[PDB]
Parts: sequence; structure tokens; C-alpha cells
Amino acid sequence: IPRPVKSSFREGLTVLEYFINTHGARKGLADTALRTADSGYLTRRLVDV
DNA sequence: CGCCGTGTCCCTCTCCCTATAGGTTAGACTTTAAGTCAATAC
Repeated sequence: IPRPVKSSFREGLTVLEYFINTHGARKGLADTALRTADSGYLTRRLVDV
């Protein structure tokens, strides 16, 4: 996002900067959740082989 | 005229009432194993 956020968490974010941060936060959380299953399947296949 | 590669698509796997005939059980009668007492001997 080319804006970008220009406030630290000590100064306190504005409304739009926080709303922009929420994108990446939720994306990372969901990506981690799917990465667990990916790692599990890789482990199972390598164990079988 | 006669056969072979490439492409697309489909599919699969993963994360009512009546009438007859026959079998079943429940219920009571007489018999039997069972619980009981009284006298006795060592």
C-alpha cells in the first residue's frame, strides 16, 4: 500500500493506518493456519517414504 | 488412403377392514424336594 503508515504504536495509529494494518495481520494469521496443514502433510509423506 | 500427437473435457482423489388356521403363554391342579420338631442314645 503506497500511503504508507507513518505512526508508531507508541504515538498511536490513526483510523486509516490501523485499518490498513488489519489487512496484513489477518492475512498472516490465516496463512499460518494453512501452513500448519501443509507442514503436517509434508511430514506424513516424508515419514512414509 | 492410411495411421499417429496435441488439445479439451470429464472424472476422481486430497486438504383400510374381514375371515381362517395355527402357534404361544398364563394360569391352575398334584407331586416332590425342602424346611421343621419331638424324642433319644452315647
